Amino acid sequence: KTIFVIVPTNEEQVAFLEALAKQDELNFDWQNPPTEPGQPVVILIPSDMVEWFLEMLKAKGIPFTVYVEEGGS
Amino acid sequence: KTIFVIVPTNEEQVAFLEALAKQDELNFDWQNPPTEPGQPVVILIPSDMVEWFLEMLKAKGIPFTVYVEEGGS
Repeated sequence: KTIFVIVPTNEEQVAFLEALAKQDELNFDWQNPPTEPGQPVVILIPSDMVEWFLEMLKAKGIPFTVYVEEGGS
Repeated sequence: KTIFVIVPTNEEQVAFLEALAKQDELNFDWQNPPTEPGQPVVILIPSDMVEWFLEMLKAKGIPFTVYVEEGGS
């Protein structure tokens, strides 16, 4: 599992993330919900979805930072 | 700067983490509150406070894992 810390810059991106969090089939683990622009959103992402999510965030212009376990897989 | 995914295993450890989260300390950034045993609690802290923060959790026998920045947008 990789951690993404997302910080949406506007309401469109907050809305995209709320919609996305409705999709249980992605198997994403949302640690807190999106709220407002500039409020960080923490998600634990299965390894096999990180590339999909990178490109998705990249395509939507959504700022983020990725975190991995210290000395892990 | 650095993330801890902390998982309290009894109500005593949940209560301990609730007491910390109650202190509004700058840059100790709790992303979700403690709830119940077995539920992850995620915090973002300055990386220069990792060494003492993990020793404390260890001293207390509270399971955790550390996640470090790997990159971003």
